Amino acid sequence: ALVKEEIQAKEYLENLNKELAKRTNVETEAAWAYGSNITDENEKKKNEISAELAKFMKEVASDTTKFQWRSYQSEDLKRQFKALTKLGYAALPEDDYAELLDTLSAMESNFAKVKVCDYKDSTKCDLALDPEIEEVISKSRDHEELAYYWREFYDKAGTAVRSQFERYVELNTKAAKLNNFTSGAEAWLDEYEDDTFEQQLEDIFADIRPLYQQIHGYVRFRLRKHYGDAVVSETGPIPMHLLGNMWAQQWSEIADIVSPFPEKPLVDVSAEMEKQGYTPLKMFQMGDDFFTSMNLTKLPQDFWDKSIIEKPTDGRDLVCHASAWDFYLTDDVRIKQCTRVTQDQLFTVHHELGHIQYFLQYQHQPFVYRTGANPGFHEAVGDVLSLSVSTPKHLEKIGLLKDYVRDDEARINQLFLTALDKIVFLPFAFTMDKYRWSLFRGEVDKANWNCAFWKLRDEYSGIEPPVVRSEKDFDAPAKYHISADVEYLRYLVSFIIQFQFYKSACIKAGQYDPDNVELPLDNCDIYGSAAAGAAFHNMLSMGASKPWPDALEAFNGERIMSGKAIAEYFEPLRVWLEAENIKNNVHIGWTTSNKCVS
Amino acid sequence: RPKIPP
Ligand SMILES: *[C@@H]1O[C@H](CO)[C@@H](O[C@@H]2O[C@H](CO)[C@@H](O[C@@H]3O[C@H](CO[C@H]4O[C@H](CO)[C@@H](O)[C@H](O)[C@@H]4O)[C@@H](O)[C@H](O[C@H]4O[C@H](CO[C@@H]5O[C@H](CO)[C@@H](O)[C@H](O)[C@@H]5O)[C@@H](O)[C@H](O)[C@@H]4O)[C@@H]3O)[C@H](O)[C@H]2NC(C)=O)[C@H](O)[C@H]1NC(C)=O
Ligand SMILES: [Zn+2]
Repeated sequence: ALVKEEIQAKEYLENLNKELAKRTNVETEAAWAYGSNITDENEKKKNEISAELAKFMKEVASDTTKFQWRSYQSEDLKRQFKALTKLGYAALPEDDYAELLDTLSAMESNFAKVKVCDYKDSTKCDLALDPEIEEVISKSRDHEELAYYWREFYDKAGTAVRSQFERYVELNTKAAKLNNFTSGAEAWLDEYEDDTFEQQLEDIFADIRPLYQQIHGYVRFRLRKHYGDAVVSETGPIPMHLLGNMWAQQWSEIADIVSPFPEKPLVDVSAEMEKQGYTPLKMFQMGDDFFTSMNLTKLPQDFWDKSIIEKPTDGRDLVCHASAWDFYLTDDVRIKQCTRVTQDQLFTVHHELGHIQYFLQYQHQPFVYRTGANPGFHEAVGDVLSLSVSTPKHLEKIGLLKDYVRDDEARINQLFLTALDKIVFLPFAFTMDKYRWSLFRGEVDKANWNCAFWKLRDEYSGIEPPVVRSEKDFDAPAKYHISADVEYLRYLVSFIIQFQFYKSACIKAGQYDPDNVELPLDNCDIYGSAAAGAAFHNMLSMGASKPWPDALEAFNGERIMSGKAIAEYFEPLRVWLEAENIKNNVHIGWTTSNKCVS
Repeated sequence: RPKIPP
């Protein structure tokens, strides 16, 4: 009978969860070792442990069919069993799983091993993306130098892994279908537990898109004045290499040349950080201080003992794209970041420490619940703090921003600077997964794969390669997440919902009142707020124990993902910018790019 | 898997 079975099932889950945590710890350790120190030996070790865990998961998924779990009374037990049926890549036959893992490490290690030659010195060929190439892309205003580094990087990080990427798509699709999803797109989307999730995002993106187009138009206008019309056209897509970022995903590095009021203050605390002798250690300690100030959890000793917070100085290869790691025991959580002393990096630190906080908050949950309410929730946590960290209010408090007068013009500068990060990124984030979804779904013929990438980047972001590309090139894997098979929709979700969290935390902190000119949303600091911390504790402690609308409700009483809060934040910018574009007769929109030959 | 910046 079912009553006796459900009692037995509860006991089964309790034991299995603990076993899965312990086994995942072993896999995670091998993965950590590889990412910290890329060698053939560590690759082999990483992949063989995973093959072993995959085999164990196969038996787990099989064993779930012996339980009448869909018949149970307990929603909680049913939810746990459903999680256990989700094999993902582990559904693949033994040999196919091994080949997929070999394919994934080939791509990630290619990306991590990219070195290019100095633009001025063709014999100095040890320049890595992090930090050498990214430093040029962010600081250089020599358009030909920028174009050189763009071409060198994309050729090496993208084109070199076309064959591997093709095999990856094949095996991703096979895995998805073995789980009875149509493709890897539906597999990814399953994480959001909502059959209208794509439409919901389209609707929100459509509401914010006009604001993006104003920002795009104004930026293009200002770039024309800086570089001249031979480099930037009025009516064409923006050459992406001028936007201060290798993927043009965020444009804040060119704020000094595109800011609304060049004679009024523009926040850039990097120089002050260096002057005051800031170190990566100090930056992480400050992040820790922020969380504890909100009555949230202090970083445990294991974090300080085991983390890598600086790029190693030996000869070794490693992945420098920052990462936060949960080892599924108690208090064993780590970051690996190749930390630099900059304002932008200060944000990355808080962003990554948001993951660590999430790990600690839900570590008491059953193994299957020890993850985010949805992938977007995990990415949002640290960004809510970074929003506060970025305010003139907070930066003055900590002594990094000096002699700042917050008049109307400085406010517009700060709003525009934030938008160069937060609004600009939305079409970018959407295209990363629209591209991969279309490949997963079999909607693009292999002969059209590269220009299908650039077509999306054009349609949505209005940017283009600095040079003519073709199907001889393969540019998508030049983005880390694409080489490393990390879903990107999480970030689109995050950038929307982080404003819902931020607005609510700010209200709870007494830091925001729409009817009070002294408390604007764009100058809210939640540092020290126990009330904001209480909301985070309520939501984060839940892990994945309930569907994500329940986790949002626990934070602020709402159940719906909404673009209202992000629009509210930027409304004063929208009003000013619409008027400023009209004032300057700024052309809005772009013609179809000529930069990918079919 | 590890959680990473955009
Ligand atoms: C993705 O979708 C796939 C379908 O597209 C799906 O694959 C199906 O899974 C079924 C298992 O759930 C499986 O069904 C079994 O079929 C056996 C015979 O099938 C053979 O002949 C077919 C041709 O006619 C071939 O195509 C197959 O390849 C097979 O060779 C049956 O013998 C078997 O039965 C037994 O099991 C049921 C148990 O069912 C439940 O359990 C309790 C038991 O206490 C019942 O009380 C309860 O009511 C419930 O029915 C018993 O009822 C029965 O007595 C037998 O013991 C079973 O029906 C099917 O073959 C398989 N393929 C296809 C093509 O249908 C995948 O599972 C999906 N994958 C994922 C990850 O979800
Ligand atoms: Zn992240």
